[PDB]
Amino acid sequence: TGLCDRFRGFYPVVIDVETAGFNAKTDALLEIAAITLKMDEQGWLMPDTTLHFHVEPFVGANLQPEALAFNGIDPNDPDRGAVSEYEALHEIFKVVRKGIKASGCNRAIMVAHNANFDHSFMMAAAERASLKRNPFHPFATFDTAALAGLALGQTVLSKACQTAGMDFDSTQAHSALYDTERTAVLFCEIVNRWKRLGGWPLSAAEEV
DNA sequence: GGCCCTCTTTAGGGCCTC
Ligand SMILES: [Mg+2]
Ligand SMILES: [Mg+2]
Repeated sequence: TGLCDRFRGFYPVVIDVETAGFNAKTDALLEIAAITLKMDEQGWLMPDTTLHFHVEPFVGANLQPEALAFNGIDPNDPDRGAVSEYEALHEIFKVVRKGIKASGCNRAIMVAHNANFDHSFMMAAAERASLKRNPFHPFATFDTAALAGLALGQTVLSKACQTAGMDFDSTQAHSALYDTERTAVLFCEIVNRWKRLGGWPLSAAEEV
């Protein structure tokens, strides 16, 4: 009934990033939010700790106008409250390592919607920032797009949430914190629903 | 931004991770 037993020792952390393009190697990371998860005594999954950072474009970063048009971020607004990629990820890594330790897990796995996108940008930023002992799995992810495909027959984040009976506000979409929060609730609902229907634990699946 | 589909090509709009 513990978090460490649910995903073979992986500590699931929900991540959403905002960027200045689709190229993780060359395009700026502009924003990141992280949500750790916890399991109660009954084995139900729910959000734990929330982190959120506005990120300064790394020196020499490429910025695509169409991306900025999409996410509405102005990297030149001085009142952004932006910090370096190093600062943002160092704090996220610290909180995640603390969570891994306390929960008895072995390492973290990124939960994200179309997770390869966020995973690729996180790894790139961590490499640029020279961060060491990255607690995230270097290639495995929990993609909520695929999970929603299974659980709900939908792959688009907004539609998956709506289909799951969740609230989803289009006026708040495409903002990092809101997207991460909805993705975390969606992941938790998918996992909890599997348990409600008797698919987990495996002993329950074997009944009748 | 650009590939893809089609009620296509002398084009528009869906895609839905930025
Ligand atoms: Mg996203
Ligand atoms: Mg987003």
